[PDB]
Amino acid sequence: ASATRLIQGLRNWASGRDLQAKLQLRYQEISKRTQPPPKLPVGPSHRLSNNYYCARDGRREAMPPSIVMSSQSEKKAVSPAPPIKRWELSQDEPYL
Amino acid sequence: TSVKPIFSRDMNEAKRRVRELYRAWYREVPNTVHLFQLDISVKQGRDKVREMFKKNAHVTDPRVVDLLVIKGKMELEETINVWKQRTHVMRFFHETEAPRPKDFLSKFYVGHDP
Amino acid sequence: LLKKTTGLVGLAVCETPHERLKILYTKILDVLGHIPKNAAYRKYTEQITNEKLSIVKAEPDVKKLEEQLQGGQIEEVILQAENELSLARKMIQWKPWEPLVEEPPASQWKWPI
Amino acid sequence: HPAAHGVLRLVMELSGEMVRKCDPHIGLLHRGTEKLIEYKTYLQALPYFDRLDYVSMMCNEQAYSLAVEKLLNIQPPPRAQWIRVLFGEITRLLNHIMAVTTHALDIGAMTPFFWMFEEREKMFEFYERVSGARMHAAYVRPGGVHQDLPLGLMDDIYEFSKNFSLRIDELEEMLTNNRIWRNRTVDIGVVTAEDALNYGFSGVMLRGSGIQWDLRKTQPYDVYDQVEFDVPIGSRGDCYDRYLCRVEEMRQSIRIISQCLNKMPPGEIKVDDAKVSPPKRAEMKTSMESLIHHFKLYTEGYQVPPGATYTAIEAPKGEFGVYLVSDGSSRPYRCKIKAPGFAHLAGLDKMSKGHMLADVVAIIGTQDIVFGEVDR
Amino acid sequence: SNLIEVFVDGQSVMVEPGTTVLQACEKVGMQIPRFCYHERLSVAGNCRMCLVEIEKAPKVVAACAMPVMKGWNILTNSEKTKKAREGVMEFLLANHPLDCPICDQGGECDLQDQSMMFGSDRSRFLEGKRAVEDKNIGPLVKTIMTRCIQCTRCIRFASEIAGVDDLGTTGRGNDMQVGTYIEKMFMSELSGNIIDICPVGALTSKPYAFTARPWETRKTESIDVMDAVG
Amino acid sequence: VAKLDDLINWARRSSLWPMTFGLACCAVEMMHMAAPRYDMDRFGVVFRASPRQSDVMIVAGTLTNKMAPALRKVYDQMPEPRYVVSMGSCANGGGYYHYSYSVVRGCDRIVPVDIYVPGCPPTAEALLYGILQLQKKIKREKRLRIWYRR
Amino acid sequence: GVRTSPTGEKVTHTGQVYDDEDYRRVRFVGRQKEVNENFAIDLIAEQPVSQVGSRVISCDGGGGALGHPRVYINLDKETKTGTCGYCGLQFRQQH
Amino acid sequence: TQLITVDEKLDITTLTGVPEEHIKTRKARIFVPARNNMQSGVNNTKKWKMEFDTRERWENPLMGWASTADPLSNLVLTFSTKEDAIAFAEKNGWSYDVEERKVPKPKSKSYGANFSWNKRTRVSTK
Amino acid sequence: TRPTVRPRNDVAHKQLSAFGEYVAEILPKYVQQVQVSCFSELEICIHPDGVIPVLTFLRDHSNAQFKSLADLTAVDIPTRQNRFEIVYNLLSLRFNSRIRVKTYTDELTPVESSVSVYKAANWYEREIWDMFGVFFANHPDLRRILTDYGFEGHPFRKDFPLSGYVELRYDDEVKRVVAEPVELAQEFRKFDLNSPWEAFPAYRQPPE
Amino acid sequence: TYKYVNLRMKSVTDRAAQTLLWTELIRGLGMTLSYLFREPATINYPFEKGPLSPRFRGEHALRRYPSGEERCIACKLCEAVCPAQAITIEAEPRADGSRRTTRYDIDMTKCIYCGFCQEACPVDAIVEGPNFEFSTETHEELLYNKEKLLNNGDKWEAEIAANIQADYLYR
Amino acid sequence: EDNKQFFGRHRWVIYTTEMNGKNTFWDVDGSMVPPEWHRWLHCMTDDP
Ligand code: SF4
Ligand code: SF4
Ligand code: SF4
Ligand code: SF4
Ligand code: SF4
Ligand code: FES
Ligand SMILES: [K+]
Ligand SMILES: [Zn+2]
Repeated sequence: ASATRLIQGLRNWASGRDLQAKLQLRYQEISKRTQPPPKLPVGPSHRLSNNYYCARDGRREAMPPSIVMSSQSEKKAVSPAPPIKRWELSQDEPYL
Repeated sequence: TSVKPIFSRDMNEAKRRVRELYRAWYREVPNTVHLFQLDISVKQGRDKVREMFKKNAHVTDPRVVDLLVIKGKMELEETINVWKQRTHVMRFFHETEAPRPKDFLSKFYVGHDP
Repeated sequence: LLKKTTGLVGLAVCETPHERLKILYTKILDVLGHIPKNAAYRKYTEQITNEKLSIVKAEPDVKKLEEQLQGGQIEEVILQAENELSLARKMIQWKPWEPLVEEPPASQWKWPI
Repeated sequence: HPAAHGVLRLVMELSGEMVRKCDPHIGLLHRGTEKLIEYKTYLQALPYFDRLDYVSMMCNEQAYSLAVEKLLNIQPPPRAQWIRVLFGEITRLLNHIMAVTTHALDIGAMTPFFWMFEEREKMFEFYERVSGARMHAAYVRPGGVHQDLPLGLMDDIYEFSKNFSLRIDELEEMLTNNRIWRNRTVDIGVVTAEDALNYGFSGVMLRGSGIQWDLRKTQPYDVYDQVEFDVPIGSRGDCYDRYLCRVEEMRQSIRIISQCLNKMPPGEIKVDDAKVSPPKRAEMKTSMESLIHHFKLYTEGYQVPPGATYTAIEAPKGEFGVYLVSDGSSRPYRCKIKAPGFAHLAGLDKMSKGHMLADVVAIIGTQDIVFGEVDR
Repeated sequence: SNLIEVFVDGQSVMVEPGTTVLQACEKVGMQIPRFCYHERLSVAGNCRMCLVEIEKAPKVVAACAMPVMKGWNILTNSEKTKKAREGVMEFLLANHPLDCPICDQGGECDLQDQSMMFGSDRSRFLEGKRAVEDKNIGPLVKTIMTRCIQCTRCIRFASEIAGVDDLGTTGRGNDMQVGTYIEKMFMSELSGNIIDICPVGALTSKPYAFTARPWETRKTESIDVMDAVG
Repeated sequence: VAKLDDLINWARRSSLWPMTFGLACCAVEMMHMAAPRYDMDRFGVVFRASPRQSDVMIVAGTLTNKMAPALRKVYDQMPEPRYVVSMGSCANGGGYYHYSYSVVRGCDRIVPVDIYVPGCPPTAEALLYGILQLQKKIKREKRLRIWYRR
Repeated sequence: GVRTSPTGEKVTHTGQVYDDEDYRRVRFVGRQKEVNENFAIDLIAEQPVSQVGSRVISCDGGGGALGHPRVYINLDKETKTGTCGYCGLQFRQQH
Repeated sequence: TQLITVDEKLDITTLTGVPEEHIKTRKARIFVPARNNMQSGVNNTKKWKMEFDTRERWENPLMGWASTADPLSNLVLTFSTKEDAIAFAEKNGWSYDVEERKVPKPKSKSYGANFSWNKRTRVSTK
Repeated sequence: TRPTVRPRNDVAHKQLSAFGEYVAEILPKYVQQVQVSCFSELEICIHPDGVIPVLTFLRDHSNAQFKSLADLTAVDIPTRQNRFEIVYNLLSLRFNSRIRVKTYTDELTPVESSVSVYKAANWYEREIWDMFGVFFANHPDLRRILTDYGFEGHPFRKDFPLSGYVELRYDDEVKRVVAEPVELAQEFRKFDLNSPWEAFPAYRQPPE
Repeated sequence: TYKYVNLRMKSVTDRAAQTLLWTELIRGLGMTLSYLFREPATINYPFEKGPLSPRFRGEHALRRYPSGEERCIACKLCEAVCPAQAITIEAEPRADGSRRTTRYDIDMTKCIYCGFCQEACPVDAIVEGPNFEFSTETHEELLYNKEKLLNNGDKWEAEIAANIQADYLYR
Repeated sequence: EDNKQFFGRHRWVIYTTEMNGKNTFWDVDGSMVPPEWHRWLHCMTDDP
């Protein structure tokens, strides 16, 4: 931003856009290098009552894998999942 | 005791593969010496191949000797095409290691190796 | 509709999809006839092939076929039918409706050790 | 070789100057990560994942954290999920900048490299402010993230994302409409959908061939289902469509970054289960339980229930997966890394058949390959 | 044979009469948490870690002392068992000092391991902890009674196995200290074994103190040669 | 001969030509140093791909067992004088992969290293500091004075 | 207060000093032996003892969360001063 | 058929790639590790460990680090029971020393024994 | 169990179990076990001699369409007599799903290759031979892809040590990079990090 | 959800005129000349330094209490959490009975600079400090002992304390 | 300092000519900055 107005106009013409609106070099507009100290919030289980650990344990709820068929009617043909639905063309920039 | 064969049905076919591998290695030793500019004689390389073949000559399992033949084929393919370097070929000939002691008195003098 | 491209590279558009689909479904039924009746693969593949043949017989429109069959483009449906015919030929080749060839050792699928 | 990515040995049978048989000899950067992982705990094995793909660091961190959290049956707080998605999109922009600029340098246009490496340095400064290291952050951890965002960072992120689209437009003017750049990639490296799926290709390659598949849209993870964005789809399989797809992916990454900055919720940054995530240093020095958990977490490591899983994320190169098998101890039994670069370099033999040598180095460039990831 | 049939988690097992709940659960294959019980010492039952629930019974029993009966179904991992274990860990760590980084039991401590694998992960104690003055019993045991939890393995070992009868518990309530009440040098031929049977870092091997750490050590089995016992 | 030594030390230290030898993360850090933010070319440092026209070599990345003959041959093809700058921790002492089965424990075992740059990856400002330290090492060379004394 | 072994080498605060016949002293020729001149014991020795008005006293080392974990020291004895485990500070009672 | 019969002992010393001196001169040890007496948990004595002997560990000339020459000094293998450990030890030609596991004897603990009337098991303090 | 516990899906578990029954009923010649994990991931464990007739089914059946080979992995478990555990990971795009096919092999037992089904395995299982030693039958081009050219031994076996048996250094005596027996300046400190208490009650193996 | 990239006489004459007269080449040259006339982002090293953060991971240092007595209490958490095994600790009680260290060696050519030790230290003794310009000439000079770490801590305490004061509330 | 310049060029240092006995008129080093000025110069805080 330390450049003259004729160089500004020459750059704007040769690039075809307003370069000085969005500069690629940072200036005073950014946040300051020093900040006030924060106060970090607490989680959901920092209570004092009804907070027994056995009712919210994540690791202990893991179960061993369930064996379906083990080697020690006209059932319908099944699939692993319903088929993936057809993708919708984007209404914003369809490129068409 | 019933096992799946790979290439060799019996010991005779595995010995045939071993002889084929030795034939190919004895053929390709002079070209390996000449192409890599190895500074050793042809006899040194050929007797090195003989020494390795006699070193691995204690196996009675057809599958193990078959896998040894396959790995020798891998080494032959990496040697015939220039994928190795001078150092990869020369790694067989240990030239930097000092001769280790073998009798009990010298090993007793050196260290605690049993 | 006569679409110029299907969107996928290396997939030519077929002019008449109904005749090709009917030919493929009749051929896979003929091939699956050789499978013994007690095989589960024959039952399930015959069921889904008859269902797809009924769907392709009932409606004549290409877009409604691609929406009802939900297999994407009709070229993908034709390719899947050809792959299923190849699988059926390999299936009568392999004969996998026989029982277990070998049983695993007692510590083969035990995790953890 | 400058067109080679540092470690590569392409042995080719030049029939005059066209290739008939091309073979990539690799392993010059095989460190053997997957043997060093099993001798270390999960927290110690986390920084090993920063160095596989060293332009997609936080995405590999996210994949490892997702594997460990799927095994541990725990999930991060929503703020941690939004932070992970925002920094994964910044990582995607980093990787796409590096890949496009290095491809243009390897073809011959050497100006956009210097044009956008300062933006890459700006995002490196963002990594510096958020984690403390310019490249290897080790910021995404199992249980969420490691630290909260510092005050005043998001204004810098918003300013940079506001001013980056002009740079994207500048690059797209400088390369897309250039006739010399076009004529290097009209019908070079053409692939078909059947050979895209059968060769194990994932990501842009599939989207180069018209295949509609993206792991962020079909099998979503943490908060990617709460963000609306577009997926570019090519139409010819050439390198031109893949480069256009990467540029459009950069634009959609800017869109996702804006959605992330306008939707960050308040809350904590770790899983409040102190037996997995470490406690805060303020309450460690006051509570006995927090001190015990800090001691045993930083000396032994949290236990993982036994079992094997294979998770997969949409890395900027494609599909990045890990097969993690745990035997119940504090160290993984077997950690295998599935990478897109392995299958891409395997399919390089098929994609480069019938082209001149400069077209082979163009095909090498059009696959975003990092060989630390390839050799693991 | 007079082996009666009991149940652990719905699985039947036959035990001799007089077998405790802890012994039956060990026979099935679960090691019940404990602090004061030792398989080579007399039963004390004064830590309540081993509290498990028998079904169709509205009270938790001490598995280290209570004998089993016919048809008893020991619910080893039900809700109230875990609640009792968490409460016992909260009470145990209520007065424990924050001394893990200066401790010689760190990495080989029963309290830390059982606190992670059974206890909770945060403290509701917002008050001041107790501080017990240290003693000395010789140049073989570094003595820090601030970390003692009054498990009373000291007194049982000194009375039953060592047979010297000089250690005891002086006081009543929260001010009870496990000491000798005098400047008495506790010195026997099996003194250092008390260092092995302290589940906390209250008693430390004095020559070994502040020198190493269990996770960095290599363990090699060997035979003692200083006597003919072998 | 003291002033002529001062001349040729100035000519070599102000026109250093490194070679494009990167292997890993650290290569991307070198490319970040060569960005307009830090601008190696202002110091007389312009990248040259051939070893026959290069002055120094900055080994960036992990030197594996499949890479040691390549690095040794590339170093042996450079004309005198040559300087080697180790970079990162992988090329310093192995770093993260020191105990691995296929990583050379520091590239000192293959080539003689002049300047050690510590980091993982070292910051580009620190790398510029290391290159300036190498320039100051070149400046205090005493070739012609020692030749005159001998 | 560093002490000087008569081989010429300074002695570190851990008490290490190379003997006169040790060959490894040749690593120190043409260079210098770097040793911290701020001895920790001789810097904590002159710190005064604080008299408190209660039986037990809590020490965190100062600064709150910037110090060591808070430890409670008992001053029931009237012979030895209660020294902190982490910081090395010693307290006592005025009685 | 597609199967052959091999009636010889499995010896794969020639395919593991190990040097000769680390085959005949190394004595492996198969054992159940003893419980650390400072603790009370018995989970660490559940599976069999196969280890090797300890070679020299000298001091480094620089700072006295533990410099070693044995590559097998940190090799610890875990097996479910004894027979697979013996089979793996004899499969690689390693001469092995096997120690049987030591199950503790089930004691007879009585709480009433501390309050006897005509026995020496009366406790002195509680 | 809301905030810090992973949510559980049961419809996906039911559908994966139904597809596992479907696969185990269509192919009873080779399929041994079918198991669905707690986080909804199907696993099929089959005989090695049925590696190829199963996989092509999962590539060609209209109800499976697992057209992508994601990852191919071998796992070394020295306890079992078949110490190598080959793992195929398959991805189906039409049905948007993932499956795992597992089998076993020892050192000397060959396994039929999968390059006739998935061409990506043309590299993948090749790397397996570079790392473990599992030989694959009828591979087109089988050679080492990761380790050194002169390297002897398979590094990813658990009996192979962390540090190798040879280390490289330059030698001015022969002007060559030579391999010497490994001598580390500092030993790799082995840490005993396993807690001696019972980890999880739900994964308790029955005793002897 | 998805979009089609590259699926698109006056127009023919315009294309031929662009072919013969190089319109888009002139446009690209104009953008190149636009980037010629801007202010370059080259900072004047070493008289100028790049921006950093108070969390910057640099040179290892050993802090001290504000009474002269050293902070490390020989707890061996840093060497247990170190992913590179770069820390070697040997400890013994000194003359006053305080649990201190005798050997504290950091192999800085092994260290990966990931800051696990600076967050696992219970008394904030070891700190990944702020110094990054510490390149050496010999390999042995990058092998710090306890005296060098204590000297680095006493050298950089005046900014390490300020950085900790600025950053400690985020932890 | 000069706040009109862009970020990274808003704070700079002119080194001395004789620091700790050596002539630094030409051999200016990057590590001649004391720690308080090291904290200020690298844009870590706005307080000199
Ligand atoms: S006895 Fe255990 S819980 Fe108590 S301070 Fe020592 S290590 Fe920590
Ligand atoms: S000092 Fe230890 S063994 Fe003795 S009573 Fe206290 S906790 Fe029990
Ligand atoms: S030193 Fe660190 S940043 Fe450099 S190559 Fe090694 S792991 Fe990557
Ligand atoms: S920063 Fe990381 S690698 Fe370096 S010493 Fe600390 S824990 Fe070890
Ligand atoms: S973590 Fe801190 S107190 Fe513990 S040994 Fe390391 S430097 Fe010392
Ligand atoms: S073990 Fe039973 S109460 Fe202590
Ligand atoms: K004890
Ligand atoms: Zn204190």
